[PDB]
Amino acid sequence: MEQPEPDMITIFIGTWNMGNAPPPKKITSWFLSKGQGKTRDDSADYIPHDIYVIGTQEDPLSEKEWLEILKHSLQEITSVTFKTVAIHTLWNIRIVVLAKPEHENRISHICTDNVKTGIANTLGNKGAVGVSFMFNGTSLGFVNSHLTSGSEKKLRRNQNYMNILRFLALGDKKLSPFNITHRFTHLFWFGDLNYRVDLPTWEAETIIQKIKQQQYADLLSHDQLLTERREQKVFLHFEEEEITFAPTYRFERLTRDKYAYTKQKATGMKYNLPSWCDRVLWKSYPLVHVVCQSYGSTSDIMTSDHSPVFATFEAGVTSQFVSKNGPGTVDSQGQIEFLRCYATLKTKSQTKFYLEFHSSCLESFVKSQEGENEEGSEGELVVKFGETLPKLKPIISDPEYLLDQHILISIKSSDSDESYGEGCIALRLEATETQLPIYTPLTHHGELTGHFQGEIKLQTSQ
Ligand SMILES: *C(=N)c1nnc(-c2ccccc2)s1
Repeated sequence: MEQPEPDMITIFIGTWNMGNAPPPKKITSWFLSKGQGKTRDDSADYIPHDIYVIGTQEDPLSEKEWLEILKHSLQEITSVTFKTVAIHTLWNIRIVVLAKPEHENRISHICTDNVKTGIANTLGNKGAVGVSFMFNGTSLGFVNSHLTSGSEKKLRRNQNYMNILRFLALGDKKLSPFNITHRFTHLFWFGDLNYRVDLPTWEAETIIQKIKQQQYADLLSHDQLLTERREQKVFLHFEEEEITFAPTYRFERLTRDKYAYTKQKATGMKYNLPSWCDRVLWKSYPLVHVVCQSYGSTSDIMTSDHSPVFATFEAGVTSQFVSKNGPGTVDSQGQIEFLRCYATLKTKSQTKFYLEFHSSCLESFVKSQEGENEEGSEGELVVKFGETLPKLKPIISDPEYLLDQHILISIKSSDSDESYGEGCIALRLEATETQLPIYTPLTHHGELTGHFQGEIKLQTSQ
């Protein structure tokens, strides 16, 4: 007898800047999503999440010490002894992934990496750690970043973000044109992102009184991460749940009754106005199920100048599909065709371009012919592929497999073979054997570089 394979799992994400102090004896409220914000229902307390991903910053513990605390905490809550999937530490920045023991044979292709962000001076305590793995047919990635501190350094934080997403090496290395923002079905990025509430320092007491009233609107309108995202300066194409918990920084230790904001020698004579430093964001491939179930902060863990943050997700997953044909051959009953396709690029360059199509549903990636460059009406380069793109041959034709897949697209220069833009198309279509519009934005280094649009026609065995 075998259990069915899951269609959905739940994932816990935690981020906590520990302020170089040991944790208190009990930290279960964190893993229970209890405290302020969007919290988890009490009736779920004994129900284990499938995967727990724990990001720390300013973590003073050894890996062994922290693992023991984490496993004990989850055992107490759930009566389950979790398996360690991965642990990786850079300086005092750490990521731990734990999973239910039933998932040990569902998890494979485990990767870890780190990125150090500074230059000389600025190099040596900020950066990121990450973990990726496959869960059956679904790729999962997780990034814990500790970005540059200081209210006046939002630009440096955005630069840290770009370095991390360029240089963190996770997932399938065959996806060579793609950075981490395209390599995973579900990507979770969290940490002490260190974006601040940008209000005058003389408004400190006003801010605290707003917090005490649980009136966050006029504060969130000045949150640097929200404003930079709105201006497409950082975290393009990521999501974040609405914030309904108090700022998680900077507290006096051993209570939560007081924000410590005034400039001190220990802060480099900087103010630390109350801010949402500690965040969880995500990006999933188009038309995959992902729902945030909790996003909040604990109220009873007081050893640090930050409060822990939790977020939980229901995430769609797929099985490791086997047919009589693929893997190991094509299924001639399946095809993917593209009509009337063109890329619009922001480049000022005039080279020829071709496409690469990458997907787990193909034996290997497919390179197209060169498109035909035209100039658009408002200055743009338009690369026309017409009806010229190849017919893609998936390994499996069953619609229960193929409609759950995605095609990554890179548009590459013929001259340099470098990608000018990356994007993703879902095969979760409204119809098969029917021409339907497709669209993706194209990015490079996580910044918008163009668009790809056209029509698709998918043939399955039904
Ligand atoms: C990370 N260290 C990895 N290197 N290759 C990986 C991979 C291969 C196939 C499918 C997914 C991931 S993971």
